[PDB]
Amino acid sequence: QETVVPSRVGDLKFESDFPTQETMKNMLNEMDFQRATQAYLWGIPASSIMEWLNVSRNDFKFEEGQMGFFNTLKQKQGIITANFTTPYVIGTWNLEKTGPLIINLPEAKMAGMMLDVHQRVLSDLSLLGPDKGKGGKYLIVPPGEKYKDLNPKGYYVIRPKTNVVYGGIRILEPDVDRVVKQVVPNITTQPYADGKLGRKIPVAQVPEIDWTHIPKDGLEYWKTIHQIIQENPVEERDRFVMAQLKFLGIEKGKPFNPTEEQKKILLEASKVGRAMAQSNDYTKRFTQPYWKGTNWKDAISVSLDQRSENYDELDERAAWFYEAITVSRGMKSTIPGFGQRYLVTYQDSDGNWLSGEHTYKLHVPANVPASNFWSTTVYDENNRLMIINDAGSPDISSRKNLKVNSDGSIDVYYGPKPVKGYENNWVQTNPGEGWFTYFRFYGPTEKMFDKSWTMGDIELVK
Amino acid sequence: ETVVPSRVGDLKFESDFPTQETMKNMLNEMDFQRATQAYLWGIPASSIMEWLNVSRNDFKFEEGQMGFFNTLKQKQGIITANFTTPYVIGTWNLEKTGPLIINLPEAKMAGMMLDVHQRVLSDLSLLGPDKGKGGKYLIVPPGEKYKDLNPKGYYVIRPKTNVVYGGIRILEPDVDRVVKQVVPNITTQPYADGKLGRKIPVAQVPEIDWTHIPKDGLEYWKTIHQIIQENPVEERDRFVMAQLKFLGIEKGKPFNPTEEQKKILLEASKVGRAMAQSNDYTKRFTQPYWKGTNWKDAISVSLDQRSENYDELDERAAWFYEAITVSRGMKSTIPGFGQRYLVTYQDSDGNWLSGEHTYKLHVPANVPASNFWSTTVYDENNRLMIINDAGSPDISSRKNLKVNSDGSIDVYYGPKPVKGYENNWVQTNPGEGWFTYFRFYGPTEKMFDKSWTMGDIELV
Ligand SMILES: [Mg+2]
Ligand SMILES: [Mg+2]
Ligand SMILES: [Mg+2]
Ligand SMILES: [Mg+2]
Repeated sequence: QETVVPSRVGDLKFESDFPTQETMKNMLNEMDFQRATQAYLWGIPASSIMEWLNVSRNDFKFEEGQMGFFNTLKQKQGIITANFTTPYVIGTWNLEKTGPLIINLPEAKMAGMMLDVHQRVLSDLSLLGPDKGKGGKYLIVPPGEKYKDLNPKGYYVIRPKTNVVYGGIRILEPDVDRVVKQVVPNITTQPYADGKLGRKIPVAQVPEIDWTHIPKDGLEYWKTIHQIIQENPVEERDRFVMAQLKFLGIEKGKPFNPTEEQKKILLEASKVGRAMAQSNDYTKRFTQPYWKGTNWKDAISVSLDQRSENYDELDERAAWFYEAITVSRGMKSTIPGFGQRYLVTYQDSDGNWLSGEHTYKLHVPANVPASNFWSTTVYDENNRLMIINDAGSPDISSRKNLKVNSDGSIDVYYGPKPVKGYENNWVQTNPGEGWFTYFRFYGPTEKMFDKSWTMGDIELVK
Repeated sequence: ETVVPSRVGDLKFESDFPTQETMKNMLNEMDFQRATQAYLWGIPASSIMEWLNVSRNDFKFEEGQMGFFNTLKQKQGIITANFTTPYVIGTWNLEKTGPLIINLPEAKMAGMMLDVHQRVLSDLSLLGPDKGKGGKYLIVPPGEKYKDLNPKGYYVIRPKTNVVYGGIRILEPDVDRVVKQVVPNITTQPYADGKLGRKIPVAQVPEIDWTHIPKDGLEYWKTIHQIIQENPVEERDRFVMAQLKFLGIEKGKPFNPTEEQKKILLEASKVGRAMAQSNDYTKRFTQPYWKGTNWKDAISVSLDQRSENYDELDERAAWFYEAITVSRGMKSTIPGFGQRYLVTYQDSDGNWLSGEHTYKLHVPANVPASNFWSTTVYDENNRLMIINDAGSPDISSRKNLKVNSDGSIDVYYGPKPVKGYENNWVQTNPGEGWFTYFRFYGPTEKMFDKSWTMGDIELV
């Protein structure tokens, strides 16, 4: 006898209890689809790091294991939600190709970290790191069992659980030009084999070309997921995800040459997945508003090792790493005057999404709870990069700008430019909505304690 | 506003930002997809947890007590069970019993030690460490408290979860005699820091209707939640836990779903089951055992569910959706030892086996089995031994069959018996789909090398 069962995915048809042939084909297509779609979210963090490594080796063409200097707007433009204040020193490499690598870090006041491909923190660097700003030598060891017994004396031995690692550093001193010329030249990476040191690799300077490490879309996304899997070992927590991608044509040790049917499912997974990433990130259902009555929320909810008590933070890391890159102890600092804190808002005081054609205003109260500096940077929602405007000015930082008499500071966001507020203006873009992070570099007590707070952005012109 | 159509509905955006409605729909579809995939993930553990719930609340045996299953009524509730070898099975939660010893006598048995997800911890008896000579197995809880417990004289088993399973089968043809000798000498016994508790004898299964098969709708989710509570969280399952969180399922918290969560879970159970059937019956991860036939070796999963670069999520869900337990021995390549299982759900025409029709299976002479062979009919819906008016769900070589001149045997399946073949007949129910397992107890080299082969089930 036949029987039909309606469902969210369509009518399920059975013949003599067994599913019909067509229903099985459909279900296996639905299963592969759902699996690919959820894998999309699972892959957000690694996609970012992998795509950065591709740019480094293929576009910038830096030596495998070589660091890069990012400072100018054109250099930083490709970095997801980067700031346009602190000089960056960044590098990504595959430990399997480089072998044990050393990171000779100079004595200076920097903020940084060591990350694995999925962006878990292996160690902070400089001030809030083992060296405490005094400098030191960090040996990064490949997860290969070969190097299991590698523990050389005189180094901060770091052992990532994957091959594709990442290192990032920031110059915190306001005398940018002076410090870079004093610290960067001394920052270097260096091979280490058996018991002999190799040639030191200097920090190269990033070229002036169009680029970005943001996760790609369509099938490009899967090709890179496939790449992530090929360059790294398979970790226990990811064994089921691997099982779920198998029939989509993605497997470790096998080329990615998907069939048409696999492509069709994958294209859909990328589309629906992207929408879900947006949804999970802007909703941020696992956290709450930093300040009641506002849409401001601490942007970083993920743990350093991505471990909660009974689960690994798939959603928390999916949200934060969808719009940003890296995390560290400092980035979640509760130490007065050290590290940084990040608050984000995607809407105005009416809960409406911020769009580049309207005029907005953010009232920054006096005595901002920050020791080094504070800033507001605008990013485009679509790419989550510093919005490219006519002015060539992505943000506003504690610098040369109009300051109210009560010591408050008003920031304006709009297409054109408010009169008298030319120093405190942010040029948006017609119907190209955006958002922004309010950076706290060297956050004090009143920011942690919620003694000092701000309101959401208010709409001005229609 | 922009709109992008998709396989899950039209996606709407306001200035690039997803609309409020779209975000809600995405989170909803996200939870649905996750719960649907978790359903498949939990197939194995569900079968065992449900059995332990029956042992505790329906049979009401002690936590840690074994059960004797032998009559059709006793085994009826066991997923794809045989009606040939007496069973001695039990399931318990180590955290509740504490270290538990399995006092195994000397005998020709086939059994295993499984964890909640049905990974093999060890084989028992003949193909096990005691080699049929008998012995004592000490199953230790995963807690860090007993992390050093390693007393001499026992076979120390270290499960990774709390809910474990123990199964044994009497292989001897003299069932009435061997049962009386062996089962009375089988017991489980608590071990607490050196001292032994009282021995727990095997209890006969009460005459009542039961089944450990996974439940449907929200009943399945309540049990998945229970599995979570009763066992620690393992690394490989950390993301499944993350995905279940917003559906109202977390360890350490009660299961009290919101109206919205229940709607998602019900659909997930419905779509998850259909996917379970599809994954199982299609078996795209394997192929026919004998070329040109629908027969396939029913077991593809590895003892520890570990393949080279992934854990066998699909192979696990396929075989455990239609069966229970695994061991080195149901995958034996050792001649005359262990068992092997072949399955078919379709006739030679590729059509689903349905009870309203009459079929015939031609079993060649010299079946490659040193102990016995059989064909058991199971219903597709519950995957339990077929319930017919005849009270006979199978045909085994132990029975009184009408052998052929050349020694071959003709088995018939139908709602009505075939002229002079009642002894080689298994009654089926019209309109009800069925499938069958062909068991090889004591498989010979002719089975492994494919030298001996059998055709598909013919219609009419
Ligand atoms: Mg930054
Ligand atoms: Mg930092
Ligand atoms: Mg059996
Ligand atoms: Mg066995």
